[PDB]
Amino acid sequence: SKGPAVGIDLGTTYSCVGVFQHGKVEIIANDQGNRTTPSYVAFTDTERLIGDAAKNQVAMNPTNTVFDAKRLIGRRFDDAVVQSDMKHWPFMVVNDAGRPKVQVEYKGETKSFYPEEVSSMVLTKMKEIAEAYLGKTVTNAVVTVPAYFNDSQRQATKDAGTIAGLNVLRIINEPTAAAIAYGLDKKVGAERNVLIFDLGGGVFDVSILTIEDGIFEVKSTAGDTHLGGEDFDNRMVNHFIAEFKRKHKKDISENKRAVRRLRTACERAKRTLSSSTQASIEIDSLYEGIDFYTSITRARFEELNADLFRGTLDPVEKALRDAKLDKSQIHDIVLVGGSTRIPKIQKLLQDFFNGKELNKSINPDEAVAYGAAVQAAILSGDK
Ligand SMILES: Nc1ncnc2c1ncn2[C@@H]1O[C@H](COP(=O)(O)OP(=O)(O)O)[C@@H](O)[C@H]1O
Ligand SMILES: [Mg+2]
Repeated sequence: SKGPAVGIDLGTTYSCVGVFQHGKVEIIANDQGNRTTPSYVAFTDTERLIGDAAKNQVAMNPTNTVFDAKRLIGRRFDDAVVQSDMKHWPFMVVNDAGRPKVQVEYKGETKSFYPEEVSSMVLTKMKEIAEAYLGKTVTNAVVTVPAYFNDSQRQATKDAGTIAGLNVLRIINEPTAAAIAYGLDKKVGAERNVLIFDLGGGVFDVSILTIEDGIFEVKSTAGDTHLGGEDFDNRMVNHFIAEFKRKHKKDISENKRAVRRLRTACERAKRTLSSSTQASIEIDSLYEGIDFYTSITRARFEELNADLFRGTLDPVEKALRDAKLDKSQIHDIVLVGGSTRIPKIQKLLQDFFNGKELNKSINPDEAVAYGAAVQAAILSGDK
């Protein structure tokens, strides 16, 4: 009937949904007013919390708050990747006939879900948010996936959509969606090379696309599976723990809720630092009855992650090399991921590309969703 098709960025740490309507794309904000919602699902005695409500209680419910499902989806339990990651997740992953599965306690009873089931919960929240905005039912959808996702991971993502009551029109690659967002898919009678630099919450991807006469071709990809904004937050944490230890003589490492409450403050300050040069850290009763009041400068923040930010260029060089291109041969540089909002990273990348201008007018964390929405409208036949 009507039901606008939506574009959904099913992210590792955050997801985003947008619709194309009347020539323009609108990225839908949630009930809390955020344009992206955490890819978190929590289980308690009384309820199943999803998104912001879920993430905002993780310090209390470590064992029953699920995240990083995108790292599990489509894989086997005996998968080396699963085995490694598994070691640092506060929730349990079990082996159900070769398939990895998350084990959580809900309403007193022990329950387990397949990665696909967790993702469908997040997708339900996105569809929900979309519907709340559109004031109409949403069925059709285009969901995005990393270019390196194999048939299994891709099917598992389609499955997650089906479970959530979404008719997935197509599963397109994330880098391809970011290009479409900026319109780099328009035919110009020439072959164009685009570099997608994607730095999100916990994954770093770099892909070189070649678009000719309308068709995309992934030339090369590179990055680091365990490099993201969360790593930057941690450096700040260690910094403040040592600060507190020095100024109060009490190490707070031991207290897991104090540490996580600090981390939450650091993530927020980090965001403020992308627009301001100083940020306040106000934490009442951080350890025992000690309030932790301090501040940090962008200069110090950059100091804390120097090597990290700098190392970002290594995967870029490799990408160029594998694609068999020189810096000069790349036509467009698109910034994707919430972490690309950091000034220093934008500087460092530009300097590397000898001054070339960065594509970044569309919020990097909303770019993929933006492109998916455009593509959804096309597939639905309304654009
Ligand atoms: N203003 C900002 N400065 C730095 N990092 C930011 C900013 N806004 C968002 N982020 C970070 O971006 C990450 C979210 O990236 P996003 O693409 O939304 O997630 P993902 O792709 O991992 O699902 C988090 O680390 C968040 O702190
Ligand atoms: Mg992202």
